[PDB]
Amino acid sequence: SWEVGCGAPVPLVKCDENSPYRTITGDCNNRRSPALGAANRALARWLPAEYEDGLALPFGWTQRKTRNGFRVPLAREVSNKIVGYLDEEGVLDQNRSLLFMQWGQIVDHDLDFAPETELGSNEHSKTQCEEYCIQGDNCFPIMFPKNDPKLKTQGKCMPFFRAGFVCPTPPYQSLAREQINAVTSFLDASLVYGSEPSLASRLRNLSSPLGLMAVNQEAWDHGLAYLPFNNKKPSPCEFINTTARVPCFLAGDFRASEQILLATAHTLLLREHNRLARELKKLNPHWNGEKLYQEARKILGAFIQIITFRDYLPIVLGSEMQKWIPPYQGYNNSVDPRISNVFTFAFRFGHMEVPSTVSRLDENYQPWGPEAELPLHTLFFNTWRIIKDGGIDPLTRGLLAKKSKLMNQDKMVTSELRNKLFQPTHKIHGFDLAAINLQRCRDHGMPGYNSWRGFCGLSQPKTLKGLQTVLKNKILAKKLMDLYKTPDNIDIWIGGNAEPMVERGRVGPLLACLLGRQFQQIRDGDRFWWENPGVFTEKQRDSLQKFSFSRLICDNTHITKVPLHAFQANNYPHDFVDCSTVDKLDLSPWASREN
Ligand SMILES: *[C@@H]1O[C@H](CO)[C@@H](O[C@@H]2O[C@H](CO)[C@@H](O[C@@H]3O[C@H](CO)[C@@H](O[C@H]4O[C@H](CO)[C@@H](O)[C@H](O)[C@@H]4O)[C@H](O)[C@@H]3O)[C@H](O)[C@H]2NC(C)=O)[C@H](O)[C@H]1NC(C)=O
Ligand code: HEM
Ligand SMILES: *[C@@H]1O[C@H](CO)[C@@H](O[C@@H]2O[C@H](CO)[C@@H](O[C@H]3O[C@H](CO)[C@@H](O)[C@H](O)[C@@H]3O)[C@H](O)[C@H]2NC(C)=O)[C@H](O)[C@H]1NC(C)=O
Ligand SMILES: *[C@@H]1O[C@H](CO)[C@@H](O[C@@H]2O[C@H](CO)[C@@H](O)[C@H](O)[C@H]2NC(C)=O)[C@H](O)[C@H]1NC(C)=O
Ligand SMILES: *[C@@H]1O[C@H](CO)[C@@H](O[C@@H]2O[C@H](CO)[C@@H](O)[C@H](O)[C@H]2NC(C)=O)[C@H](O)[C@H]1NC(C)=O
Ligand SMILES: [C-]#N
Ligand SMILES: [Ca+2]
Repeated sequence: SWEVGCGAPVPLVKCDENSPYRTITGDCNNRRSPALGAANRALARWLPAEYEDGLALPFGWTQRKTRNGFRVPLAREVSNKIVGYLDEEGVLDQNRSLLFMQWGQIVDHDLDFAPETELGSNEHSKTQCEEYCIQGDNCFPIMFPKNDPKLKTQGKCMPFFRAGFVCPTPPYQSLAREQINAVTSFLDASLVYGSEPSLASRLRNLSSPLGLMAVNQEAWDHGLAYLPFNNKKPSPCEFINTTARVPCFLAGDFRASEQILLATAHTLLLREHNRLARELKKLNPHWNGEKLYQEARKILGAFIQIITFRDYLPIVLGSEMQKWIPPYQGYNNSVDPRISNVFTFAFRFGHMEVPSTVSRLDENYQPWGPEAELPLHTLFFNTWRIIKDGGIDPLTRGLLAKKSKLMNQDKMVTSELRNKLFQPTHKIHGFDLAAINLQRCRDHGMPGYNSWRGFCGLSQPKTLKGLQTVLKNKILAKKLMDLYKTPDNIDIWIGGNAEPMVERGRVGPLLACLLGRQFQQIRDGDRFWWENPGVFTEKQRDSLQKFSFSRLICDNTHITKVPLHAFQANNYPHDFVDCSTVDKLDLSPWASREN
C-alpha cells in the first residue's frame, strides 16, 4: 500500500485563504488540498501509465519486447509514411484565421510544460547522445528508418531526451514514472507572469510603484513596448543569425521565442498588462505598486479565459461543445483541476494547424516589402525579424488576414515542421516535430488508441475494416495497420488526429472528449474562475463580458482596421471595420473611494 505524497516541488508554501489574488505557483487555489493544480507537480493520470517494464521504460526501447505481440513502428517512419505531404496547395482553412492556430498555442502554454531531463549543464551526455546515437539513460534517439533522405545528409538519428519525472531527476526506481508539469493547471495568464516566484519577480519593474512589467530598454516599437532580453548566454535566437545578435525574449514562459508569431502575441499581452496598470493608477491614485500589479494581472486572466471559452473553444469542439462543457454553475471543490498527462498530447492537434509560411502586411493589408512571405522554418527562435525589420504591426495584420492550415487526412503536418524544425538545444533546422510527438507519447507511457476510445465510450475497432469505418478512410486505415499491426498499438497522438472532424468543429469525436473533459475541469475547479460569484463584481463582469481580441489589438498596436470576429476567416476590407466600432473595456467599475 504505497506512499501517497512524494516529490520535488516549489517549497515554502503557507496559504493566505483571504487573498483576493491567485498565488504565482498555483498553490492555494483549492482550500482543502492546496497543492492541487500548482506548478511542478506530477501531471494527472486519467488511466494507468503503460510502460515496457510497467514502470518507466517506454515502448520501443527494448528491441525484442513487443507491445501486444507486435513491434512498435519507428516514430520517424510513422511520420514519413502517414504524416507528411508535398503539395501545400489547397491546404488552408477557408474559415479559420491564422489567429485560430496561434491562440491555441498560448492557452496550451498557459496550461502545460513537460521540461526535458536536466542533469546536464557541463555535459558530455548531450554529445554522447547527439553524436553516436547511443540510447541509454535519458537518451531516447529517434532512429531513422531505411530510405529516409535524412540518413544521407543528417546522420543516423535525432536527439530526443526523456521528459522530467517527479520525486528527483537522477535514474528512478519505485512506482510508475510520472512526468512533471512546470506550469499551473489553471487558465491564469501564467505564461505572461511566470509560474515560479523567482521568475514572477525578475519580470517585474519594481524600480517604481506603478506595478508595471519590465520592458526592454534597448529597442522600441513606435513608442510601444517590447519584451526584455534574456541575458543567458547561449542563445538560440542569436545563433540563427550571428550578424544581428538579437537574444530571445524574456517572459513568464520559456517557450515564448519558439516562433516569431508566438513571441508577438506575448508582446500584446505584456502591453495589455502595462496598459491596464496605468489606466488603473490614473483612476486609483492611492493604490500601491503591488495592487496595480495584482489587479491588472487579475484582469488579464479574466481575459484569457473569456476569449478561450467564449470565442475559441466553441469552434474547436463545435457541435461537441455542450456535451462536455455544460453551462457554468459554480465552483466545485471536488473537481480535480490538474492537467492530465494525455491532454498534453491531445492539445497537440494544433500542430496540424500550422501553415507553411508567415506573411507581413502594410497599412493597406497588402504585402509589406519584397520578401513579405517567409518559410515557417526560418522563423523559429527568430527575434531579429521583429526588432530590426518592422515591429509587431506587420505581423499582427497577418494574424488577422491569413488563414490557418486545415487538418487533412492526406496533409497532416507541413514539411516546415516535419523536416526543418529547429531545436533550441542543437544546431540544425532538421528535426521532425511529428516524430518527436510520437516518441513523446511513448516517453509519457501513454495508453494506446483503443484504451482512450474506451475511456470516452466510443467504438473500439479491432480490424482493418473496423478502423476504416471509424476513420472513414480506407487508405489511411490501411497504412496504419501496416505499421501498427493492431489499432491497439496506435499512438494516441496520430490516433486521435486521424479521425475526421465533428460537425462545425476542428477535431474528431475522440479529441473533443479528451479536450472537453479537461476544459470542463479547469473551469469548474478554479476557485478564481471569472464567473465564480464574488471574484469580480456584477458590474465588473458586465465590463469583462465585452472583451474582444479586436480591442486588444486596437489598444496595443497601431492597427486601426480590425475584424469584429478575429477567429474566423476575414477578407480585407469588407470584413474590416474601424477600431471605433469595437467595444472598449470599461474600467470604471474598478474605481474606489475610501470614506
Ligand atoms: C461536484 O463534482 C463532483 C465530482 O465530479 C460531482 O459528484 C459526482 O456526482 C454524484 C454525486 O451527486 C456521484 O454519482 C452520480 O450520481 C449517482 C450516484 O450517487 C448515479 O446515479 C445512478 O447511477 C447508477 C447507474 O449506473 C444507478 O444504477 C444508481 O441507482 C444511481 O442512482 C450517477 O450515475 C453518478 O454515479 C458521483 O459518483 C460523484 N463523483 C465524484 C468523483 O465526486 C458533483 O456532480 C458536483 N457536486 C455538485 C453539488 O454539483
Ligand atoms: C514551432 C511550434 C509551433 C508553432 C509553429 C507549435 C504550435 C502549437 C499549437 C498551434 C498548439 C495547439 C493549439 C501546440 C500545442 C502544443 N505543442 Fe507545439 N508547436 C511548436 C513546437 C513544439 C515543440 C518543439 C514541442 C516540444 C515537444 C516535445 O515533446 O519535446 C511542442 C509541444 C506542444 C505541446 C506540449 C506542451 C507540454 O506539456 O510540454 C502542446 C500542448 N510544440 N503547439
Ligand atoms: C541577419 O540579420 C541582418 C540584419 O540584422 C540581415 O541583413 C539586413 O537585411 C537586409 C540585407 O540582406 C537589409 O534590408 C533591406 O533594407 C535596407 C534598408 O532599407 C536596404 O538598403 C537593402 O536593400 C535591404 O533590402 C538590411 O539593411 C540588412 N542589415 C544589415 C545590418 O545587414 C541579414 O539578412 C540576416 N542574415 C541572415 C542569414 O538571415
Ligand atoms: C465561420 O465560422 C463562424 C463561427 O462559427 C460561423 O458563424 C457562426 O455560426 C454559428 C453556428 O454554430 C452561430 O452560432 C453564430 O451565429 C456564428 N458565429 C459568429 C461569431 O458569427 C460562420 O458561418 C462560418 N462560416 C462558414 C461558411 O461556415
Ligand atoms: C520602470 O518604470 C520606469 C518609469 O516608471 C521606466 O523609466 C521610464 O521609461 C522611459 C524609458 O527610459 C523614459 O520615459 C524615462 O527614462 C522613464 N520615465 C520615468 C517617469 O521614470 C523604466 O524603464 C522601467 N524599468 C523597466 C525595466 O522597464
Ligand atoms: C507548442 N508550443
Ligand atoms: Ca497556467
